[PDB]
Amino acid sequence: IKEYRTIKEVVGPLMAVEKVSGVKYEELIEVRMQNGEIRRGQVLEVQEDKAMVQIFEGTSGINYKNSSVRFLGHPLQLGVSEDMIGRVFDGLGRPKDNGPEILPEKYLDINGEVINPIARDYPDEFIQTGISAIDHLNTLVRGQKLPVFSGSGLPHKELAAQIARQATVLDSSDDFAVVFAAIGITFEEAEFFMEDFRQTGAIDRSVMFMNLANDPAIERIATPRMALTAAEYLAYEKGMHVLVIMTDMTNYAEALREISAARREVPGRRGYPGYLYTNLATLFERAGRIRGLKGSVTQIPILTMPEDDKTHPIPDLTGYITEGQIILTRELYKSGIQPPIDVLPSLSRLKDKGTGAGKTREDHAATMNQLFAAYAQGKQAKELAVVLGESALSDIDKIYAKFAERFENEYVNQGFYTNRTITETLDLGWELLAMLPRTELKRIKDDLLDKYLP
Amino acid sequence: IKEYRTIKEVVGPLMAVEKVSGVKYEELIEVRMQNGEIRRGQVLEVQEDKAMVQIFEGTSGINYKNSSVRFLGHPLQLGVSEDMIGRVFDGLGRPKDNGPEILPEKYLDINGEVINPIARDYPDEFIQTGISAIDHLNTLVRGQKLPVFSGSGLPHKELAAQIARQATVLDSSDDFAVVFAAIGITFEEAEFFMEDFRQTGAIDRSVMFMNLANDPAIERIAT
Amino acid sequence: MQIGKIIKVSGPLVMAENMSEASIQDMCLVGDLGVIGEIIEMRQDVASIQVYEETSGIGPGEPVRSTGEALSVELGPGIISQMFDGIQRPLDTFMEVTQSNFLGRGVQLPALDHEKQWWFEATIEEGTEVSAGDIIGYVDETKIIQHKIMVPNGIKGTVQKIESGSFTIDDPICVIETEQGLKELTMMQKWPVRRGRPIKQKLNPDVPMITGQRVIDTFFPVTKGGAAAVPGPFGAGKTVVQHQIAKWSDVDLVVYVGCGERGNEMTDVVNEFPELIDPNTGESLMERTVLIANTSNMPVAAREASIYTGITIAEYFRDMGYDVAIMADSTSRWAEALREMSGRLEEMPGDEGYPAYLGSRLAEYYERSGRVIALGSDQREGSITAISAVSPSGGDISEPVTQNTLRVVKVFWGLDSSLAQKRHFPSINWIQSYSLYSTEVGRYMDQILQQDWSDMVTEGMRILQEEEQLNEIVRLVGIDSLSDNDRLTLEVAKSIREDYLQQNAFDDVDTFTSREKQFNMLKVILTFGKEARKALSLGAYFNEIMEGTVAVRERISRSKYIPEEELAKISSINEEIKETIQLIVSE
Amino acid sequence: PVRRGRPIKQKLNPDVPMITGQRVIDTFFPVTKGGAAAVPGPFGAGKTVVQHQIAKWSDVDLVVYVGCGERGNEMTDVVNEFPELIDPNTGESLMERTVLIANTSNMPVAAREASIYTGITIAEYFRDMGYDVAIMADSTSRWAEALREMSGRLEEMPGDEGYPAYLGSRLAEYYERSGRVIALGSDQREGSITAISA
Repeated sequence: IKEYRTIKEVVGPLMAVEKVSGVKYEELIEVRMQNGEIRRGQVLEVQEDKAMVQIFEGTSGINYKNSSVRFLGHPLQLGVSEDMIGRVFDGLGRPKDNGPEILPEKYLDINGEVINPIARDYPDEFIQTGISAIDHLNTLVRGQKLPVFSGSGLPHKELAAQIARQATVLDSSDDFAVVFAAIGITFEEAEFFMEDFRQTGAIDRSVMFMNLANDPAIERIATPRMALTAAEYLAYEKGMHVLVIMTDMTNYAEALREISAARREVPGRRGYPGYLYTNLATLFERAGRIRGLKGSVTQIPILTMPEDDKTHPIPDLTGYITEGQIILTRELYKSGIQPPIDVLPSLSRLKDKGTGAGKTREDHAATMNQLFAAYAQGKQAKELAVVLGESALSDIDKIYAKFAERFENEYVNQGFYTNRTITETLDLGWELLAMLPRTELKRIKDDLLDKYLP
Repeated sequence: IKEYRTIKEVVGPLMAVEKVSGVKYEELIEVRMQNGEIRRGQVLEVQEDKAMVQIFEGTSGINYKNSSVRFLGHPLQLGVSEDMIGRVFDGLGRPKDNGPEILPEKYLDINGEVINPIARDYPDEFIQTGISAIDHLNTLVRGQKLPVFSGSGLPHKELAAQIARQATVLDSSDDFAVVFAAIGITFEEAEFFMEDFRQTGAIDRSVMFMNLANDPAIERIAT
Repeated sequence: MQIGKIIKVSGPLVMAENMSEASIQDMCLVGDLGVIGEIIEMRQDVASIQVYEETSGIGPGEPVRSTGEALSVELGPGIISQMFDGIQRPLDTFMEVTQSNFLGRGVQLPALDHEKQWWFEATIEEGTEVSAGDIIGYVDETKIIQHKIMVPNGIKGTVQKIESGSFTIDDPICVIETEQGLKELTMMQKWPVRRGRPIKQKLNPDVPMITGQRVIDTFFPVTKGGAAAVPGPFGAGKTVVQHQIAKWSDVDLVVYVGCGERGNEMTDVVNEFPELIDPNTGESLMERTVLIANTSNMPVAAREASIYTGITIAEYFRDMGYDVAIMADSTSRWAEALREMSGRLEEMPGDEGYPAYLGSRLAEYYERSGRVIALGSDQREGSITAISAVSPSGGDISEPVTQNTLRVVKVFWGLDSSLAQKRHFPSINWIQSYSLYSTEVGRYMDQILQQDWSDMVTEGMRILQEEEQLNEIVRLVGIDSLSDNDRLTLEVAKSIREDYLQQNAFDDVDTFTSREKQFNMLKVILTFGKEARKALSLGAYFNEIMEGTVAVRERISRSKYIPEEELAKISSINEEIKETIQLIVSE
Repeated sequence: PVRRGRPIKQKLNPDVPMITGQRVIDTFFPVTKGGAAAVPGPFGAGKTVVQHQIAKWSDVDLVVYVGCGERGNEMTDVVNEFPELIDPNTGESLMERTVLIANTSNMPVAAREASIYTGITIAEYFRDMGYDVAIMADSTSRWAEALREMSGRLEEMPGDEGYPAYLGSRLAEYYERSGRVIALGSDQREGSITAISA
C-alpha cells in the first residue's frame, strides 16, 4: 500500500482526495496528519481520479497540505472467531475490555448477504425467557423478531439484561448464546450492563458490542451490522441458538437523520430518512432458521418510543418488519410492577408456533386467552370505578377488579432477577384463575378445568 | 418535413434536441425510434438551437443516437366537423369506434379562446334533465356550470348516462347535442357508456371522447 | 460487443461512459461483479445507472455491459412449478449453483433451464401462414398443464420447416419465411415486464368465477377477469382464504407474487403452497402454479417489479387461452418499495409520502387483467383475475394505496379480526364487503340454473342488514321485548350466518360448495323464513314455531355436509318445511 | 481545546450521593456526585433561590456557573447576588470557589454556544486535580437556540422545531464529559463533575 499526499478539499467531516486509482466504494481509509494522529474513514463517493471520504473521529485539526491518506483496500470487516464469547468489543469490534485480542478465523463484511427465501426455515421451537409476560401470553419463538417498546427513563435496560441471563432452549443438544449490542447509550447504562453480565456470569454466554453515546455517529450505525454479523457466524457456521438484543434502536434512527442531514438528503416523515423502513429491514430481517442448519438467530430489538407515541415513525416502521411488540407502560412502573409489561397492547404474531404439548403443556393457549380476557374486564371495571364510584360495580365486576390487581402484583411483577420456568408460569396462571368462579371460565375446556384448576 | 437525428440527452421523460431551428413553444413533435415505434410529444422549453421535449408515451427504450425527432410545426389541435356526431374518439381525438376517419373542416387549438365579457350572454332558458331533484329543487339552465359531487363507488356513472339520454329542450325549436368526455376511467366503466349510448340510441346525438386510466397523463389533461 | 467504463460510483448511482449503443431502461452488469443495474438517465455516451444490488467494492474503471433489453422475463417450458424472485431469478437453481443458503451479488443465472430436454409435439402444418399468437405445437410441461408453443409477436410469415422432437428452449424448433427472410423460432420467448402483451380485443367479464366459497360466490362474487381487494388483518385467516381460492377456483393457472414480506411470512408461503392438492388431478398444486417470493431484505427493484413480472407470466398463459388467477401479497409492501425507488430518484413527494403516480401504476396493473380475445387466427379467449391483498398499518382502509386500489377494482372482501375471534370463518364482514359484479352475475345465475337466484341473494342480504339494525335496538331494550316477526328475523339471519356464511376449509365436504349446492342450501333457509313468517301472520307465536321445528332446523343446519351426489336430500327439505308449518297451525 | 474532553484513567460509576441540604432532593430525588439533573424553572417558581441553595450547601469543592445566552436583566442579577453568598464553613464569599461565565442574549451567537463548553472544560481541569466540581448550566434552552441560529447561518437541514439534527449528539457530548472519574497520574486520585442544568 502507498500513501496519498493529495488532499484538495476539506469540507466538514468530508474530505476530497485526488490523483488516486483503484479506489472502491465504502472502503476504509486511514488519515495521517502533521501530528501523526491516526483516524479511520470511509469512502462515500469516488469518480475518475477524485475520491470523497468521511472521517469518523472528525475533521478538526487537519491540514490538507501536510497530511496523507492510506487506502486499506477492504470495507468494514469483522474478525469472526469462536473465541469472541465472553469478550466485550467496541462499536467496530476492537477489544474494548482489557483482554487478549482474538485470532480471527475469517473476516466478514458487516452488511452480510440476503437469506435465500427457499432456504429459510419456519420458526418452530419455543425460547424460554423466564418472564411470565413473555413466556405465557406473548411467547418467543426461535427466529422471531419480537421487539420491546419502552419509554425514556423506563426500566428497559434491566429487562434486556434479564432476558440475556434467563433465555434458554429446553433441548440438551444445543449451544445457546446472546449477542448484546449497545447502541449509543450512556456510560452509566454501559457500566450497568458490563458489571451485571460479569456479576451473574451471563458474560460467559454473551458477546457484547458496547457503543457509547459520545462515540461517532458512524459507529452507532455500524454497531447493529457488526453484532448481527457475529450473530449469523455463531448460528449458521458454528450451529448455535443465538439471541440478539439491540438497545437502543431509537438512537440508531437518531444517528441516521444526523447523517442524512449532513449528506443534504431530503427528509421523509418527521424528518427521518425515506429509507428508514428499508435500513431497519436490513437489520431486522437478518434472523430466522435455515433448512439443514441447527443454529438460529432470534432478535429482540429494544427501542424507546419518542413522546411515548406508538404512531411515531420509529415504532410504526418497526411493527411492519417485526412479528409483534412488548409494550412497557409508565403506569405499571409507577405501581412498582417489574417488569412493567402491559399485556393488553403487547402481541406475538408467532406465539402459536411454540405452544401446545411437546413445546409446553396442553393448557398454554387456553389459559392465555382466559387470563387475557379476565385481565381485560378487570382493568375495565377499575377504569369504570373511577367514573361512577365503586358503588356501580357488580359482584363479578368487583371480583375481576381484584383479579386485575393480583394479576399485576403477583403474576406480571416478578422481579428483574427471578427466572420462572415455564411450568411455574403456567401453574401460577391457574392459581390466579382460582379467584374467578368456574362459570366465568368459558374458553377453557371442561376437561382442562378438572385437571389443573385448584 | 425536416427529420432531426440530433438527440443530445434523454433525462427521465424529457429529451434534449440540439442544433435545431424554428421550434416554437408547446409545439407538437413526433419521435421515430430505432425499432420503428412512433411516439408523439410536446415542447416544454426551447432556447438557442436547443429544444426540450416531453414524450407522451414515455421514454423507455429510446436510444438517443439511432432515434429522430420530427417537429410538426403545429400545437395540439382537433379536427372539427359536423361528422363527429355519432362517433367515438380517444383522448387525442383519434377515431376509436372502428369507423372510417372523417375529413375535418378546420383545426382548432384545444386551449380555446376567452369569451369577450361584453359579447357573453346570460343563461336564459332551462334544460329538462328528467331528474326530479335536478329540475325542481335545483334547476339546470342553458349555459350553466352545474357539477355533480360524488364519491368512490357511488352511481355517478349511471346518473351521467341518464342525463345524456334524457337531456332535451321544450319545445325543440333548435338542435340539441351532448359532448361526453371520459377522463382516466377504467375499461369496464368506459365500455359501460359505449354500450349504453348505442343501446338506447343516445349515441346518435352525441360525441364521445374516451380516455382510459392506463392512457398517458398528457392525454388525460387534454381530454 | 460494447463495454462501458465506470466514471463515478456514488451510493446506488453509478455513471459509465461508452454507453452509446445502450438505451433507456436497459439492464446492465455493473463492475467486475456485474451487479444488476438499470439505465435511468443517458446523456451522449454517458449513462446514469441505478444499481439494484450493493455497490460496495466497485470503483471507476470497471467494465459495464448492457444486456440490450429492458427488464424482461423468459417465457417457455420450465417456467411452471418454479419459485422466482422479482427479477425472475430461479431461487431453486440459484441455491444449487451458489451452494450456499444466501444470495450472492453478481451471480447471473438464466430464469429457465436451457439444458433440459423437452418433447415438442408439433400441431402446425407446413406451408401455413402464421401471425403472432398462432399455436405451432405444445409441450407437456406438467401433469396438469399443457404448455402451448405460440408464434411470438413481430414474427409474421409462412412456416417452412416444422419437426417433432426433443429439444431445449434454445434449439430452433421451427423455421418461418418472413417478408425480410428466413427466421428461426424456439420454445422460449422474452418479453418486457413493463409492457402489456398485445391482445386482439378486450371484453368485460360477465362470467362469474366459481371459487366454491359460499360467502364469496353468492353475496360478493368475482368474475373471470375482475379484481378483488382483500385487506389482511392479523388473525383473520387471510392465508386460508387465499389457499381456498388458489385450489378451488376454476382457473387453469395460479400466479402468486410476493412483493415484500417478513421472512417468516414468506417462508409460510414457500412451505404451505406446494402442499396444496389440485382437487381434480390429485397432484401438487405447484404443477399449475408459478410462485414469486421476495422479502424486505431483498433489493427494492425486485420488490417493486414483483407484480409486473407475475402479471406478464399470467398474460403469457392468458394468450394460450387459459384462465389465470394472479394474487399479490402485499400491494401495500409493493407501494412501499415503489416509494423507496422514488426516493432514490429524488422525485417530488406526493400525497401522504407516496409518488404522485401511485394511482397510475396501480391502474396500469389492474388494466392488464381481464377477459380478452388473444392473438392468432383461433381468436381464442383468455382471462386474468386479480386477487390482491392490501396490508395497512393500523388497519385503516383510508390509506392511499387502498383507496386507489378500490377506485379501480370492483370487489372488496373485508376481512374482520372481530369475526375471527368469534370463530366465524371465513371471517368476511358481510356489511362492509361489496361486489360491483353482483348485478351481472345475478343475471348470469338466473339464466344458467333457470331460477330466481338474483332475488334470493338480495333478500338474504336484506335479512342480514335488518339483523344489524335489530342488534342496535336489542342492545338498548333487550331481546325479549321484540315482536315475533323481529324474533324470527334474528333467527333467519342467524341461520344465514351459521348455516351458509360459515364454512370450514378443512372439512372434506364443506371445503367446497358447488353452484347447485349453494342454490338449494340458500333456498331451504329462505323457504323456512317464508313459511314461518306466513304462519306468524296466521296467529302462531314465535316460540311455537321453534318448538315443533327442531328436527327440520337441524337438518337445515347440517345441509352443508351433504355430498354433491346427494343434493336430493337438500331439495326435499322445502316439502318437509311446508308440511310441518301447516301442521303446527292446524293444531 | 474547548470542544475536546480531558483524558482520564477511567470513568467510574457515580454512586456517592451529593449532600445538597435540601430535604426534598436528598430524600426523594437525589443526585450522586458526578450525576446530572435537569430543572424547568418557570416564572415565579423561585428557581433563582433554589440554585443558590444547591450552590452553597453542596459538599463540592468548586462551582462553575455558566450562562449560555441568558437575558441581560436576569444575568445582572446572578452577577450581583453571587459574591453575597457566604460559605457555610469558612464564612468568606462564595467567589473564592466559583468560576462564573456570563453571556447576554444580544451577545455574539458563537459565544453563547461555546459557553457551555467553556465551563465544562474548566470544571474538568479542577476535576483532574482531585476536586469534586459542580457546574450549573442556566439556561441550557437558550444554548439550544444558539445552535438553531448557527445552523441557519450555515444553511443546515432543519430538524425538530428548527433545531439541528445533531442537537442530541451535542447534548450527549456535554453530559458524558461530566462524572466521577479517576484522574491521570501515578497515584490514581478521584474527581467528579456533577451537572445541574436549567
